[PDB]
Amino acid sequence: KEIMKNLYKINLSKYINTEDITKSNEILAKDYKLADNVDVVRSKVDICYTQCKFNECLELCETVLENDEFNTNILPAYIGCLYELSNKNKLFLLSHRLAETFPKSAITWFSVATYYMSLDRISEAQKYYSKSSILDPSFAAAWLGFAHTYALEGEQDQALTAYSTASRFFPGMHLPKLFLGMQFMAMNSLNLAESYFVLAYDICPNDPLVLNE
Amino acid sequence: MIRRAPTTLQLSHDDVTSLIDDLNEQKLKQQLNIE
Repeated sequence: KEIMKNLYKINLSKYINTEDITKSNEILAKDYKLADNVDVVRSKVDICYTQCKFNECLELCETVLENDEFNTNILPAYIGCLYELSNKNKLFLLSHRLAETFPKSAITWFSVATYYMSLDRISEAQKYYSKSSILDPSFAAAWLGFAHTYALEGEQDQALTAYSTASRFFPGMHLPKLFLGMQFMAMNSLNLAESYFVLAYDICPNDPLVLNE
Repeated sequence: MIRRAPTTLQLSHDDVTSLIDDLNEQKLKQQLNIE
């Protein structure tokens, strides 16, 4: 139990009680030579992702991906960090390899849509996010990307229902509500945006997007 | 996850027209004073 408790404690959510997660990470690193473990790396990548440390995300995830390039737990954070750094060649290579590796997974089609978004081709991302969303109902990234494709396309009425639908399927995740509030900003409807921004900020006290909005 | 591109404020036409007008009366102020 001395090691099992820490291993279980690793996998909970990172937004709250973050410091204990780090302390447990170093606890695992000492006396158990489990620093090379993949799941410790996943925990650190998600930790860096929470504070938007995208460069540290890329370096560590490139170190872990060289050993294994198709760990579906690892990949979503890597795709997000690639899209944040806005580099298209690495995303293109990874997405095209994953497309020919796992054709029936939603992650690869989500990656193709992200590549098109890095290329600003909203029309193809529409279909290639719809496919990923259909393939996996529990893939919140697909709903947020889908509503983003509506928003960047030019029309927002359908994106409104898309962000609302994303919020309803996944209660307790602030980010779809935050994106929906930004769409309310885009439509100049601030009354609902006040409450929505407050609810999102209830669990995200320190992040650039919430404070900027 | 796909982070949204943050919204960016835009320099409207109305406020810049207001400022350019204010500058026109600003220069018009001392031209009669000089005379």
